[PDB]
Amino acid sequence: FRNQYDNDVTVWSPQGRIHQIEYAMEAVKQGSATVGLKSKTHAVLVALKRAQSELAAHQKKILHVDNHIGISIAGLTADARLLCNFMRQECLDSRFVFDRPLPVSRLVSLIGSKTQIPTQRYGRRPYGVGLLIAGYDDMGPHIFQTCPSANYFDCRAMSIGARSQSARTYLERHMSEFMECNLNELVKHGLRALRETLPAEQDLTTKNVSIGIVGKDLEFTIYDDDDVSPFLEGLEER
Amino acid sequence: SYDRAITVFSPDGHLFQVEYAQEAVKKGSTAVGVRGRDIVVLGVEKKSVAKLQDERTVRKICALDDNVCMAFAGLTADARIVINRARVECQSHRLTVEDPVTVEYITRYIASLKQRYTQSNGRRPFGISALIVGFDFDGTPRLYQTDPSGTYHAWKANAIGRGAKSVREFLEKNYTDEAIETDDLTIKLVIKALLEVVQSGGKNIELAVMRRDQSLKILNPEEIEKYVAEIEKEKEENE
Amino acid sequence: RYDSRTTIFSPEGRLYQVEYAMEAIGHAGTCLGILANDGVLLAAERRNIHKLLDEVFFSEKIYKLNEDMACSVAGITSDANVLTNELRLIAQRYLLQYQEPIPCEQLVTALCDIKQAYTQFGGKRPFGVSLLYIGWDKHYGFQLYQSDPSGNYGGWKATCIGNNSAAAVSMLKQDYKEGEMTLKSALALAIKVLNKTMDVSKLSAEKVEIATLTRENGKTVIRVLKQKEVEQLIKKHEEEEAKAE
Amino acid sequence: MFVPCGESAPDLAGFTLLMPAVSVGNVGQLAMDLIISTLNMSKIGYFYTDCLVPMVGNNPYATTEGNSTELSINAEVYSLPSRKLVALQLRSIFIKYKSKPFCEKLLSWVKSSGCARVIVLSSSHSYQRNDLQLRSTPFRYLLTPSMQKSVQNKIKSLNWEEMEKSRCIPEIDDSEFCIRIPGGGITKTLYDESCSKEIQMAVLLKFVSEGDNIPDALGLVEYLNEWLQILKPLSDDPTVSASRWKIPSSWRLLFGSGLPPALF
Amino acid sequence: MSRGSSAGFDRHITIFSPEGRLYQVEYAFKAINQGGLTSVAVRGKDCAVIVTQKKVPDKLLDSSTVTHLFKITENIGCVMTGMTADSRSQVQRARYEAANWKYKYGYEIPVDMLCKRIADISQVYTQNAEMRPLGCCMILIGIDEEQGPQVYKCDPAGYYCGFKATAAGVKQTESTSFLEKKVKKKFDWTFEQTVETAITCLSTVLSIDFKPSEIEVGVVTVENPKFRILTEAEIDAHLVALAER
Amino acid sequence: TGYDLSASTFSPDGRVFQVEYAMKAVENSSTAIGIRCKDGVVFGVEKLVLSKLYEEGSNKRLFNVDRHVGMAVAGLLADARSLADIAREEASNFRSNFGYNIPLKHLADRVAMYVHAYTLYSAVRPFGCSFMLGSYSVNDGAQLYMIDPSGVSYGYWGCAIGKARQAAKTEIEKLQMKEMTCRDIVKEVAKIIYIVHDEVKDKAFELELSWVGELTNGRHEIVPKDIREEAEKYAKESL
Amino acid sequence: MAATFFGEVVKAPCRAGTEDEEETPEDREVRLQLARKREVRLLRRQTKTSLEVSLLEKYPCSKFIIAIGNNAVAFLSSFVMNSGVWEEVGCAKLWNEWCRTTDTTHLSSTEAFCVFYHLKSNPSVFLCQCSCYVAEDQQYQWLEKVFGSCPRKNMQITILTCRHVTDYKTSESTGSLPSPFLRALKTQNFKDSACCPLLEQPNIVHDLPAAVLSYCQVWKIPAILYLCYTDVMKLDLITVEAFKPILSTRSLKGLVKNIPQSTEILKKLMTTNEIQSNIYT
Amino acid sequence: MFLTRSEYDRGVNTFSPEGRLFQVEYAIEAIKLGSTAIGIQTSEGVCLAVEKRITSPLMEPSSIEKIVEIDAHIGCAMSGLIADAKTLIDKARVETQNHWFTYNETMTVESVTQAVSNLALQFGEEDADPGAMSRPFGVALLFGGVDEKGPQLFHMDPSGTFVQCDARAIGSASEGAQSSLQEVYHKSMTLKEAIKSSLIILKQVMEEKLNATNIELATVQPGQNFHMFTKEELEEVIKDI
Repeated sequence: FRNQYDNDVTVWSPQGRIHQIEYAMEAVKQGSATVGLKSKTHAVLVALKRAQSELAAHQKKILHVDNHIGISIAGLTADARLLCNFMRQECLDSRFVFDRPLPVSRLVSLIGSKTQIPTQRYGRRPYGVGLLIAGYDDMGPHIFQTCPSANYFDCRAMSIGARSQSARTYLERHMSEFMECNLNELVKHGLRALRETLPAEQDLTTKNVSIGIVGKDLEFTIYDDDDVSPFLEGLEER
Repeated sequence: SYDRAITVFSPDGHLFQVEYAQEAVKKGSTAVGVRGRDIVVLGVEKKSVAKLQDERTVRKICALDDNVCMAFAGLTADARIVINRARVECQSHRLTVEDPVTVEYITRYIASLKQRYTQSNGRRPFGISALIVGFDFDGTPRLYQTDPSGTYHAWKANAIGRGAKSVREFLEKNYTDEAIETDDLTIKLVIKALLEVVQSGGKNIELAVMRRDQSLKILNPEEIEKYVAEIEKEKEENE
Repeated sequence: RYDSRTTIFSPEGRLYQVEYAMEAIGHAGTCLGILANDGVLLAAERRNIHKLLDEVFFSEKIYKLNEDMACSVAGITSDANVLTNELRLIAQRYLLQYQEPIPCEQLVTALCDIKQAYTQFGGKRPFGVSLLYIGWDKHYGFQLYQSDPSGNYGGWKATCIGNNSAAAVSMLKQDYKEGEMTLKSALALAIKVLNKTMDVSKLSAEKVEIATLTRENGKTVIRVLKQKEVEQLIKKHEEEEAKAE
Repeated sequence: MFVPCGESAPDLAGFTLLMPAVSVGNVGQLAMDLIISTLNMSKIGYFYTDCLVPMVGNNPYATTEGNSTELSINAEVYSLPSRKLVALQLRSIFIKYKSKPFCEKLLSWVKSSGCARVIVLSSSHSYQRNDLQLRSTPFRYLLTPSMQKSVQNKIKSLNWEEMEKSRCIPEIDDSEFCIRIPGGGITKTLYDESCSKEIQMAVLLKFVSEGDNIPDALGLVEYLNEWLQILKPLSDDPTVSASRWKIPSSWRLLFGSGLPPALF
Repeated sequence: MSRGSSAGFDRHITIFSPEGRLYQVEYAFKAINQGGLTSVAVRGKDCAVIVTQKKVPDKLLDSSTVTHLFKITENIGCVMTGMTADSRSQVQRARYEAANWKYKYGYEIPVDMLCKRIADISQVYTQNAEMRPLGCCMILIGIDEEQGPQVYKCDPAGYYCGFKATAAGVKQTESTSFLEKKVKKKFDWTFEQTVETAITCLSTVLSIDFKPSEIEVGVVTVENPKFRILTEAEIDAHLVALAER
Repeated sequence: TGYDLSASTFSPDGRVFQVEYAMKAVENSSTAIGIRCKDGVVFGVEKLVLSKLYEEGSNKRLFNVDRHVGMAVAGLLADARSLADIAREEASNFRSNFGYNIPLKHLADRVAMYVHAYTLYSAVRPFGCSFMLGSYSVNDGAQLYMIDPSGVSYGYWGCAIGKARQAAKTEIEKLQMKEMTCRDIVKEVAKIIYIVHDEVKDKAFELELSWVGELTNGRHEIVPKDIREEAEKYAKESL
Repeated sequence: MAATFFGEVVKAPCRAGTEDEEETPEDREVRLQLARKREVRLLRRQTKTSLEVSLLEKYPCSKFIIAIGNNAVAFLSSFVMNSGVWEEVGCAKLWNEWCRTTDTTHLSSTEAFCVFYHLKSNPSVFLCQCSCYVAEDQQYQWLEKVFGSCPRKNMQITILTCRHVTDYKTSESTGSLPSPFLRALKTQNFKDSACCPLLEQPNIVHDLPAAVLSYCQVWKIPAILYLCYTDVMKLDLITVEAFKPILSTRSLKGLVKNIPQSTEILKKLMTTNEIQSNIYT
Repeated sequence: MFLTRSEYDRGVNTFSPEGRLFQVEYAIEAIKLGSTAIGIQTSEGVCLAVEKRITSPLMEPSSIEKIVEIDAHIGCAMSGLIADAKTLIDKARVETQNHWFTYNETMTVESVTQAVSNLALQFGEEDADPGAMSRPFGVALLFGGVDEKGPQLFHMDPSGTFVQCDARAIGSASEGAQSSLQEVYHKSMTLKEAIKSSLIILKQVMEEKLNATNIELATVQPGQNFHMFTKEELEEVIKDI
């Protein structure tokens, strides 16, 4: 019973703790699964699509931001749209002022700076959205994970959403065999990781997967339904 | 719920300020209107007699413009503020979009203001509902009735305030084409309607009509006592 | 269900805060005005029991507003000071804008609008004051208006505010006449009123405010009655109940 | 419906009965838990009712493996004829529209049983304190007239502070001084009902700060201690009571589960 | 709009008690003694001297960076008591304050005026709803033009006064008692039988003889008016003089 | 306890409880160490590896904050980032206007003033983090300042913050840092880190180190990999 | 309840849940009408009568396996209802914050108000199916509608419910547990052996299954609760298979027959499951 | 753990336990008081029908404009709190015109719904007067349109989320309508076939019986602009039951 203390973002508990932030932490894993692996040369984004509203076309998780950066969402749609709108605005400002893509490691820092703003002040809430951002620049392929903790994590393969931990275990096991993969095999590995989150009774369909890719020469293209057939096909079962 | 964010959704969603102000108009003095073939009557009682009053100041019936009048019920001062703001907007429209405004447009403006007293923790909801009535640009009769929620429905004829329901289901039980053919019978229906609710006779019921394209004419305590003239119509021909 | 901060309704739609405000009015000094055929006269009660008080100058509850009107007050006195300053300000600004004295109805309306607005967005306490207005305009002759913290208001040929006010008007309305209410008779009957509604203490010249509104020679004249005529009237009163037996 | 755990006879003809007052902090409940922990009252029966919101635990007073598997609900009754004590433990909270009839039924059952003393543990909102109680100690006591007239010597000795019951029609200067416990839960209702039934009963309350109430609970159990002496005279320099009052095993982590290793 | 004050007498500063006593001010006053330090301020006809402990319960610390004597102007200095952070801030505040004074009036701010302005700043905190009073007391020394040295001490309450000799901190009551005893009888205080007496005060009230590492002393002299701080190269010699008697 | 719901509150005995909560917040995080040596300043922070998945270098806590000062944090990461990039305009606002390089004392006294500003307002909560400030220059030698959420600034000969604070400092004071050069310092720093490091509850950590001083000529920079590796070898063989 | 304007009084609620202000004649008049409103009607569907006598007295029972929670009811329906033939003697007429909107409907196919079922071969086995949230007083109302105050000693109860892993409190972080997982609680008289480890001492259960368990334990009735702590309350396959160890207990040995046909029934049901919003919640 | 104090929704934008905001799901099924509305999106066009649940005969039915068009090729269906629903509508209209003159074409339906969603979500700036509600909208919206998609349908919930849904029903009987519709829906549907099936399900769901006045429907097809059906059209449609 410390529920005097888990009620406003701006109130500390007598544990050196903020409970609203960790509630926002728990909020995102009620979203949808995702995968954020990487290669020497490619960054792809595997996502599971809300195949619960049947006979109604579903949502979109992988959102194009800039030709060299794309993102994914797993938390509050509202925060997701606001943050992606800010993403587009900042990328356009960068390409305007500098006539060059914005390197990711700075954009993500700005993300963190912005989302920290409500963390400290009364009358606001943390941006309860989980973000996987994928991008490529002169430094090379990158995957950055973002949490409503206003703190981001630079990983090379991440999963946020329901049952993500199984995918995380699978990715930590297969860590080594991502460094050298052509596009299709990298996407296949991410697909297998996502599939493991699904129950064995389920299969990744073209109707519920939203692969998106950026590359050294392939600008961030989002692969929606049946267009993902070539990647999905040829996939061995569990 | 309690004080803060004065307009909070209810656990089921029953926005408490809305129906709380809704209840404000059941202690509001009963008003009513009828949209006739070529005349519109706007009747309202004043069962707070205080016969040592100036009736001029305590009318319920205010006129919005050359082509619009209204009545209300509830917190009087709030209604006065509404009336002044609506008059200002009507003047602005007649300046900018110069034309006599239609009843629907001013009603929609009223509803927009009324419902925009729902944001902005700040401002509290208004405790009035109105009976906007007037003749259009074309001369057709019109009628519009709103509620603190923000809805701005239109009626053949409606009543608001204290015991408004009983008046309503008297009204459809008697509202018919062979009740509006004559202006005298048109007003007589309103007379009887409040007779059902009045303090036992033609006591302090203030009303006025607006025939087409002339003005708001105050139905006055004439030598015949216009009020009790129609009143005695019902007294000695309701048998 | 719960009451606070002057902007929330109870499950009956009437504002608790303003209804509380109309309770100090029930505790404020009794104040009443009478509308005569050819004048207006106004009475009120001093809570000035202390003999160490002084400087009774020109009023103690009768605040004068424009060239031709004055008001009377009951409630939180400093609230009243703010209200009266504001009233004078808009009265003079109306004159500036129009080069005409403010009609009484317009001024009362413009004030009660602000009073109501404080029963609206915000949260700060409303004015705990009920106001009486006596004045004249070319449109309507002598007029008398009551004000309410709710913003409600009305014209009265006779009204009272303060303690015992309900009883006072209860006797008045069984006593007031339709239009043979001359200034001196109205004074005498107002003094009878105040005598009867006044508390147990015997009535004194040193507790009444009597100020009148009159016309001569195209000018509107407001006086605060001096003492001497006050004992004149009150001793007249005690002897015409020397009739009453 | 007071049902014993085994359809037995608790024969509570003269055992002092203890119950806590559901109030801010649940300081009464916490203090009662500490009392049962330190004196190890055994569970004899249940006080069944359709009044409180139902919770289930598994013997929060668990000490060994054997007693850990004992199912526990919000309403149990612990008694100890070793020092003539019986205790009523309440875990959950009060359903709306039900507290007062519950108190009436409780006193009816007490009359059917007839305990010795009906001492109550309560607490009050610390922000609703006048300056007279703000200057002084947070210890307060109320005793029913039936039993105060006899024991008053001990309280007179121990230097407590009598709560000043306030006007319950306050604005009238001649209205009666009258019971008023802010944030008292069912405490005032219990006191008024008890004096109406002329039942020997005691009310002890403290003004409580917020958050953890371990200092509050220990203060309250000590405040019960000096009058009841249901435990050895503490002899304020503790040397034991600093580590004598053994905390119930259930009082593990309360504020949460743990630090989520994702933000620090 | 804002989170607001917690409902309670002691919960927040703005609410008055039934006797209108500000609780949070008392809470600040007995929040001053956090840190254990107690300071003493005494002044003679030539000098004003302020002395306090230098608690260094860690030798990972640097003695230089830890201090409580903060020069405000080259002529005017001060001492701090209370929590460290608010003392930080008010030192900043007063430095800015006096600089603005000199800029806007062309001459060095008098000690009393600086104290008054700081007291005003502290007071305005006790007016608002999300201000928290700066729980620290700050003491001044300086030579104005003719009045020689002055000693001034504001407080979280905003009360200040000029002191012939004063002190603040934990053992403040005992310091004040010894100060009264000394001031009543021996009162020349040139420079050595001077404030060195206050060092005797601080030692006697606090502990055994001090050796200077624990002591921090700053002075201003009428004939040499710089705010300047003595060291263990200096304070040691003083205190060996004091030890012998 | 109790009156601990706003920063702008005072305890019954005069404490600001929601600064002590931040004091225990910095307790939650992991240890960070910085030692001032004969002619430079050396930092060192061990980072908990939450998962092998994360790329090395993420969650860095060794922030370059200008050319000549360095910064290491502990406590809440996001607010640490916030104070970090605050300290990179206070520098600009001192160099863009005053040209030369920021002295450490002034930079601390303002950033400490900033965090104290946060620790005194109800509308905000204190930054639940503490951090270090180290630098070196020929005109000013080497300095080290520690800042806690309370807003207090202190210069340290050697200091640490985190959940092994006590153990860290108790291992620190056993060294003659005032007369030792950086090469002898780095090995000692790693030694302290590994000695105080807890694994049985916090296995899977990582070592990170950086300094600034004479060896890099007043330029803050991360420890070169080879020195890091040989110091790690020393720490392991120091068992 | 503050911040209507600047600089105001917060008034935090109370920690015993005491913000009920510690009863005028019109108040208990409206209390009478309100109590008669919120009626838990043991409605004999299509007849709605002849059920005044409670089940333990209306029809002697031997097994009362009850599911509370959308996933619990899905689990029991799919793994038992397909096995045998289960007709409904009746259900419970329940209005509250949940299952609102004119409870009399098409039977609320994608909702639930405690629909009971009994078998053909041995009709002594009852299955109550509902995730409906009954009011704090209404648990007692329903329980004495079905059971009454006469606790018989021939019937045994299995209870299923789910609560979020966020609620579970253990020394380690919740987001580090192998969710979903299982916990159970036994009555004092429930001498029957369990299949999953008991709940840890601090963490408790405060709800309708707590009501049922309290009733059974207090009145000596042997009963058992079964509890899975999952991360999502939506209709989830995984949390369905989380309860799979129940398929070995003594009370269930004679019911479950076919697993894969159950699994295909589940895929049918959650392919046609609710239209649960795309907010990600 | 013991239940104690807790401020629940004192602040707007307070995350619930298990991370699920209050006002948003308070309004989600404050919607369920709203009238049932049906929308079918087939290749031939879309149809938007809704009950008006005439409370009393004393209203003439013409007043309740439950259905409006955002533009000539964007019709809108709404259910729930009409009050701020009209402000939503007005923003949609002004945004459509803004796109139209700034960009000389017809603003596509998807962008319209996306901008409308943008309009929501601005709850808490209680200190900031400009741009406020401090209240989520309590109305669900249905958009029909024709563009280089042609027929389209978008459902909005009071949470700033939407989908390229087709055959999506909202209202008090929303779940029953959706369930029946699922089994009723056909992938290739002719225009009055959607009209017919939707009208049958409406007749099946609502409380009052069905006539011309009881409901209304509107359609847009690639042929031409928004059409709002008149009475005699409703009789000549409901002739066949």
